Amino acid sequence: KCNTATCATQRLANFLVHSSKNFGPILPPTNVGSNTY
Amino acid sequence: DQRNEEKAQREANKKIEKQLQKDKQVYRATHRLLLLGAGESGKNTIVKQMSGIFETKFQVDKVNFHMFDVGAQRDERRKWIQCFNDVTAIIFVVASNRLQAALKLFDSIWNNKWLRDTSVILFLNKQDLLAEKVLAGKSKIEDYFPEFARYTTPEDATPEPGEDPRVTRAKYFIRDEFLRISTASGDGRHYCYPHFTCAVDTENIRRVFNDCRDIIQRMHLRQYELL
Amino acid sequence: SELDQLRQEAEQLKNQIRDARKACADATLSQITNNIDPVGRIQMRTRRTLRGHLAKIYAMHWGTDSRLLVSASQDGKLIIWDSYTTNKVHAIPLRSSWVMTCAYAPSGNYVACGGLDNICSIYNLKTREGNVRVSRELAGHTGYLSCCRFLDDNQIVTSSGDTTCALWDIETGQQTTTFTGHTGDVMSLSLAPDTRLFVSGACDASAKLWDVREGMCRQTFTGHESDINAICFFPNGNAFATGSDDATCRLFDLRADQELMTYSHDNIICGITSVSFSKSGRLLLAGYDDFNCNVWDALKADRAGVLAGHDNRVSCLGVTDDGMAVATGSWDSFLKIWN
Amino acid sequence: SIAQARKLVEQLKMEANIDRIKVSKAAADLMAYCEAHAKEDPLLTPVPASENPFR
Amino acid sequence: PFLYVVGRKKMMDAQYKCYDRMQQLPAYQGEGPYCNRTWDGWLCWDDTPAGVLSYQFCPDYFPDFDPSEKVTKYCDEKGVWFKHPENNRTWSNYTMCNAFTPEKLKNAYVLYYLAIVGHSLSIFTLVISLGIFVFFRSLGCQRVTLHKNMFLTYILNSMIIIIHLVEVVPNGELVRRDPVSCKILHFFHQYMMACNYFWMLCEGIYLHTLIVVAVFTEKQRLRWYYLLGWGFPLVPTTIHAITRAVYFNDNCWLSVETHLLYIIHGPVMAALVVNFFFLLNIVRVLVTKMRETHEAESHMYLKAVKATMILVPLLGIQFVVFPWRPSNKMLGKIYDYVMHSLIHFQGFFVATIYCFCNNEVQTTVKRQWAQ
Amino acid sequence: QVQLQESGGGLVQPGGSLRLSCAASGFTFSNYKMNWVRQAPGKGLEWVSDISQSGASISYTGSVKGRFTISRDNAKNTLYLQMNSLKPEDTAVYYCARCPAPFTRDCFDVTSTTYAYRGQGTQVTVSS
Ligand SMILES: CCCCCCCCCCCCCCCCC[C@H](O)OC[C@@H](COP(=O)([O-])OCC[N+](C)(C)C)O[C@@H](O)CCCCCCCCCCCCCCC
Ligand SMILES: CCCCCCCCCCCCCCCCCCCC(=O)O[C@H](COC(=O)CCCCCCCCCCCCCC)COP(=O)(O)OCCN
Ligand SMILES: CCCCCCCCCCCCCCCCCCCC(=O)O[C@H](COC(=O)CCCCCCCCCCCCCC)COP(=O)(O)OCCN
Ligand SMILES: CCCCCCCCCCCCCCCCCCCC(=O)O[C@H](COC(=O)CCCCCCCCCCCCCC)COP(=O)(O)OCCN
Ligand SMILES: CC(C)CCC[C@@H](C)[C@H]1CC[C@H]2[C@@H]3CC=C4C[C@@H](OC(=O)CCC(=O)O)CC[C@]4(C)[C@H]3CC[C@]12C
Ligand SMILES: CC(C)CCC[C@@H](C)[C@H]1CC[C@H]2[C@@H]3CC=C4C[C@@H](OC(=O)CCC(=O)O)CC[C@]4(C)[C@H]3CC[C@]12C
Ligand SMILES: *C(=O)CC[C@H](NC(=O)CCCCCCCCCCCCCCC)C(=O)O
Ligand SMILES: CCCCCCCCCCCCCCCC(=O)O
Ligand SMILES: CCCCCCCCCCCCCCCC(=O)O
Ligand SMILES: CCCCCCCCCCCCCCCC(=O)O
Ligand SMILES: CCCCCCCCCCCCCCCC(=O)O
Ligand SMILES: CCCCCCCCCCCCCCCC(=O)O
Ligand SMILES: CCCCCCCCCCCCCCCC(=O)O
Ligand SMILES: CCCCCCCCCCCCCCCC(=O)O
Ligand SMILES: CCCCCCCCCCCCCCCC(=O)O
Ligand SMILES: *[C@@H]1O[C@H](CO)[C@@H](O)[C@H](O)[C@H]1NC(C)=O
Ligand SMILES: *[C@@H]1O[C@H](CO)[C@@H](O)[C@H](O)[C@H]1NC(C)=O
Repeated sequence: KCNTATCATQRLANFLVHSSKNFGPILPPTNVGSNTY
Repeated sequence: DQRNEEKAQREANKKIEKQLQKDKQVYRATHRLLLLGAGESGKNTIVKQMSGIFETKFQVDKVNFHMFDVGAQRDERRKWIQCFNDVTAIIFVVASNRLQAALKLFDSIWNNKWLRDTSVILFLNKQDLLAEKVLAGKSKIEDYFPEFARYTTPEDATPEPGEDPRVTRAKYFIRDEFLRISTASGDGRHYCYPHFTCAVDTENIRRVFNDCRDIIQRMHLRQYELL
Repeated sequence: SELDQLRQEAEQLKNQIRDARKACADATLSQITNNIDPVGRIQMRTRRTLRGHLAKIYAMHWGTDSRLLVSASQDGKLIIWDSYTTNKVHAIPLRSSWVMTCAYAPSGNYVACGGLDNICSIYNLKTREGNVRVSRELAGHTGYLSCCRFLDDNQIVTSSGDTTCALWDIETGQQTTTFTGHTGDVMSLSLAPDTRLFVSGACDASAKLWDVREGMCRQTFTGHESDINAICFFPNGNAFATGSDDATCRLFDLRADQELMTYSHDNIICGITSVSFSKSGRLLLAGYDDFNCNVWDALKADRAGVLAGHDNRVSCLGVTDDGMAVATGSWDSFLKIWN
Repeated sequence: SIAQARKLVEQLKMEANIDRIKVSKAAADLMAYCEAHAKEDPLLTPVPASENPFR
Repeated sequence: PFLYVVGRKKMMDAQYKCYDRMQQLPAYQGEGPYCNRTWDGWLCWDDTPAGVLSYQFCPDYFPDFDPSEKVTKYCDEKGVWFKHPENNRTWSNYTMCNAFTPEKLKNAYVLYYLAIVGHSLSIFTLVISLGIFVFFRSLGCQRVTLHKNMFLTYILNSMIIIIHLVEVVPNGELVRRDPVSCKILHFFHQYMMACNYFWMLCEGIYLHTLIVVAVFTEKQRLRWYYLLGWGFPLVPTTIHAITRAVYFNDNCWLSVETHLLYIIHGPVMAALVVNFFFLLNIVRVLVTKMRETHEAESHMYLKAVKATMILVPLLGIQFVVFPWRPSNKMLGKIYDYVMHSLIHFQGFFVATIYCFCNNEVQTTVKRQWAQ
Repeated sequence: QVQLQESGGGLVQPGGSLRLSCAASGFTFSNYKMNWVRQAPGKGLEWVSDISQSGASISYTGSVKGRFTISRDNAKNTLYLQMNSLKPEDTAVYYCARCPAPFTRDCFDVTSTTYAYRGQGTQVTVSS
């Protein structure tokens, strides 16, 4: 993962795109309940 | 024939503008210097080391310098000295009361409104002549400069190993006479570079090159608001 | 002693001249023009900006066609401009870069210039090959050349820092007449309309009227407090204006032999570098060290307008022969045409 | 300083014996000249762009 | 989904790596019984003593998993792994791994509107600044010419960043489709970002060529600066896009997990490090000139710090002194607040310092106002 | 016209006192820095002392410090030079010299041989 300061804007953009935002998550949220490991 | 008349004008203006670009590079590459000094200050010998005005050209480290010395001009300088407001530096040669007259002329140059942005390279010449008179002791500087009897050689002084304190204190007092004028005003737009020089010294041309480099370096620092 | 007798003898004449001038001063110009309408607000705009000079401009001169003009810069170049199209007609490299004056011949076939080289150089613009070359170098002055003005293609009058003015024969290159009497550097000259007389201003705070044919000084005008940097004849040839380092402009009358009007203001504390009259003489334009040009009402001594489009010291200005436009030169290396 | 003074006094005599008109008369001719050429002065009265070569 | 295929590969990598690790380590030695080593569906656990809670970082398989958080697995005192009470099955605790908690989302939207405002304020001041340098021809020089190009990089980089954060980041439907139009905007964003950083290097090279080496100069050729600021950034951006379209073709090339990003960020970090050595040489040269004029030691420090402070936004020194986000949570939060402010307001800082507060600019526009 | 007329001077025994006066006319006296210059027999012109417009800044040549006192009165348009403890080397023609331009820090050419803004001088002879 790009950790340098020049990647800060990209990290914010990549974090927000995976949050639900307007049309829902890019990938289904991970279930961490009793059924899962 | 209206189009053909204006066409030749644009073509003639094109040839002129092309020539002006070549002259612009040459004009901005050359550093112009004004050499001022009394009749017996020793500046004539410095020109030998290398008409209303004389020109002298010399190159140091691939840098071209154009030095100008006044020829057939009257001693009234308040008008023609304005032509040298854009020179890189004024080289002021002083023979170490002729000394008081040089201090007054330096004060007028340093405080002239058109020369406010012009640095001065001060050549305290006749250092070997000055040394002989101090060792003899017949003529005392205290008679023409009463504050010299209470003067003390500065701590930052750097005299030669083969020099007595009588000559070191005498030449540094004359330097402080000019430095008091230069540091009294200016507010950092121009500076004074004093040097203990001799007419035969070979470092004179190198001293002008180093001061000009320092002048240009501080001009660049000023354009970036760094100094 | 013998010196006291002659010095007092000169002192008695100065009282006689001052008393005679006082007798003629029955009423001042400001009182005679008290009832005329003011010119109002003079709003001139920059119409052309002439670029190309590398260093500060010291002088300029309009051609008699009111279209071409020559300018002199201390980068060592004379440039002839077509003020209508801003195109450069000629670019003349100078042998000495410290040029302080330039002149345009009335015929348009020659230009002159000079400066710290103490030489007035004549350049032929109508060379057969088509390249401007030096036609004559006028040497003899022992000081810098401050001003020059053509009488014709063969005669030119020069002023120099050697406190003298001279009339030259271009074909022979000799000084036909030398005008002496000033005690300071002569900074400017202005020819009468009929070229019979000319006036000169010097660093002795005095202006002198000279006879070209006889070579003697007809009248001497005083009143300024410092060096006179500029001078210009009134269009009728019966008066002239001067600009000095005392931050004032003054109008002098030849037939009255005394000053008529002073153009000054409390805010102005900088010297005047150039003066010129409008075509009718109603407007007196003046360049200042404060980068601005002031338009004065010559009859009422009131300021009528300001030309403030320069970023450095205004060194010269000129009005065309037809009176249509005014050109201003400055140390910012630009010339501007105002209308 | 003796030879320079003889010419200064002699020059002052030439400038002293001249005919001088009244200032009011001299001021009247300057005023009459301006009004006579007022219409011929483009800087005093700006002309339209059709007559102005610079526009 | 491509990220799903990426997530499954890491799991299969760790599954085989755990199967090999469990065979490597020998048996445990302890008086009390020990929970046997095992591989749950996501992580590897070693032999654990009874009554001990084992800690381990969260995996990087999914976007909603934060690798800074901890995974816990409890071993009962009887010697058996903890079973979830609902289903009575062996269960590991991954509840803390969620990266989109209400608290973590609140901190990210603060950085989000910090970027939109910083780039908006930058555009407003740089457009005005660029207009002042374009319209006032008297200010023209070689320094102003480079400033104009430097100003335009900040303007274009800010406009594209706002487009990316407004038209791409919120629209999840567009990102899930993965069109070529958003990979186009990424190529332009990366190009203008690299152009922005290399024009900071162009400014540093020019200033270090004025103050330190070849001081007389007057013969500088802008051609090489134009090629460095506008031309060279096309080399790493094209090489990156090719490898990205081939090897890591994620949705709109948004992922920062791949090391292919160092194709662009590697060179720009090296260019800003050079700018750091230029800064030290220019401040050192400046200090020697204050000593030659015998400036007071108090006035020497306040003017050397000032010269250093005004050169930081121009040369991008903040990227060199803080080039690595800390692992700690409290330090990482402060790093984000500090670095995002310095990054998104850099264009505004440059326009305010080098145009608005420039003495040559002020006296030029103040004279025209009085005119 | 600008006129400077010096007065005073004459024959004085060595060690005596002398006061010189300079009546100015033809210019705004308060706007100009004033100077005193002298020309010894057989020697050139040399600067003696000057005084600022308001009289705040005052300088002297080294040979006369502690013995000469310069002063001005802008109301009466006069310049003064109080000469005390006169020596035979002080024998010279003393001139009243005005700086060429008003509102200026610099003062050029006041010691020139043909400077215009300078009086005709007054003879001071110190002899027994
Ligand atoms: C004085 C003369 C110069 C003036 C210059 C002015 C420059 C612009 C200043 C703008 C100030 C207002 C910014 C508003 C930001 C968006 C509003 C929105 O409601 O967010 C508010 C706030 C908290 O957001 P949230 O509730 O987490 O959203 C939750 C969102 N959900 C609900 C989707 C989860 O936004 C936060 O990001 C706080 C930071 C705001 C941005 C920086 C503000 C400071 C700018 C300083 C500029 C300095 C300029 C100096 C000039 C001299
Ligand atoms: C933005 C926030 C951070 C700002 C940081 C600013 C740092 C610089 C500011 C201070 C500069 C002057 C002092 C430098 C440190 C001390 C140097 C040694 C002591 C010293 O003065 O040495 C002199 C000779 O030069 C030497 O010995 C070599 C001096 C070399 C100086 C190099 C300076 C590099 C600055 C780099 C800054 C990087 C900032 C990054 C964010 C001789 O002195 P003496 O013996 O005659 O008298 C000493 C009286 N005490
Ligand atoms: C005036 C207003 C504007 C300015 C505001 C300034 C605000 C200052 C306060 C906030 C600063 C930012 C937030 C803190 C960031 C700390 C970064 C360094 C700490 C750190 O983690 O060190 C390493 C990373 O950096 C490294 O690898 C070492 C750092 C790189 C050094 C590069 C050369 C620097 C030369 C010296 C310049 C001056 C420096 C001081 C200013 C190890 O990382 P980890 O992942 O193991 O962390 C594990 C948890 N700690
Ligand atoms: C034209 C005239 C001359 C102009 C000269 C230049 C002027 C520059 C003006 C500043 C521009 C850059 C700074 C932007 C604003 C400050 C941002 C600070 C951090 C921040 O986001 O503030 C709050 C969060 O702070 C926190 O949660 C605590 C953060 C603590 C560390 C802050 C470090 C800042 C470092 C950068 C400073 C740069 C200064 C200039 C050099 C907002 O979030 P919130 O209030 O919604 O949070 C609610 C939580 N319950
Ligand atoms: C936002 C995206 C679409 C931008 C993509 C890049 C290009 C479309 C543009 C943006 C900035 C432009 C540059 C902006 C400024 C200059 C300087 C310019 O040179 C000068 O300004 C010198 C004087 C002159 O020739 O006018 C030469 C073109 C260049 C490199 C431009 C080349 C074309 C560039 C790279
Ligand atoms: C994303 C895409 C659209 C970017 C496209 C960028 C190009 C339009 C840029 C990149 C490199 C640029 C070139 C970089 C350097 C130069 C040299 C430059 O030379 C000068 O101006 C001469 C200066 C001198 O030596 O005095 C002229 C522009 C030019 C050809 C630039 C033209 C525009 C170019 C090709
Ligand atoms: C996510 O949940 C929110 C994403 C976003 N919400 C917004 O509020 C977006 C903010 C709008 C940005 C507007 C900035 C444009 C200004 C650009 C120029 C300003 C100054 C320039 C002068 C010339 C959403 O869309 O959902
Ligand atoms: C030097 C001071 C300049 C002041 C200029 C004030 C207006 C600048 C532009 C501000 C844009 C703010 C945009 C906020 C957008 C948002 O909050 O979503
Ligand atoms: C200034 C940045 C502009 C970015 C514009 C990105 C979208 C236009 C460029 C790609 C057009 C061709 C592909 C369109 C999508 C499709 O194939 O359906
Ligand atoms: C489109 C161009 C592709 C090739 C680009 C190669 C990298 C840039 C080469 C020129 C670098 C010049 C750096 C500054 C030099 C200087 O200032 O003297
Ligand atoms: C500026 C040039 C690149 C712009 C972005 C191009 C994106 C193309 C579409 C995504 C990549 C598709 C896969 C290409 C390679 C392959 O066929 O495996
Ligand atoms: C300066 C040139 C840099 C070129 C870098 C090229 C990197 C190529 C990496 C290829 C993928 C290697 C790792 C396997 C990834 C996968 O499983 O697809
Ligand atoms: C300018 C200095 C650095 C230049 C070379 C950069 C090398 C980057 C190497 C990246 C390797 C990426 C391997 C595959 C990563 C992945 O896709 O998971
Ligand atoms: C200017 C140079 C910048 C260099 C930036 C390097 C950033 C870290 C790169 C290594 C990340 C950790 C993974 C290494 C994997 C490996 O080496 O195989
Ligand atoms: C892939 C390589 C990227 C390299 C990025 C950093 C380039 C730094 C270039 C510095 C040039 C310094 C030139 C000094 C000599 C001079 O121009 O006078
Ligand atoms: C744990 O591993 C040991 C191996 O030493 C084995 O004997 C024991 O049966 C295992 N227990 C469980 C519950 O798997
Ligand atoms: C899992 O972890 C959370 C957070 O540490 C804790 O509150 C909880 O008790 C743990 N166990 C279960 C079964 O959730």
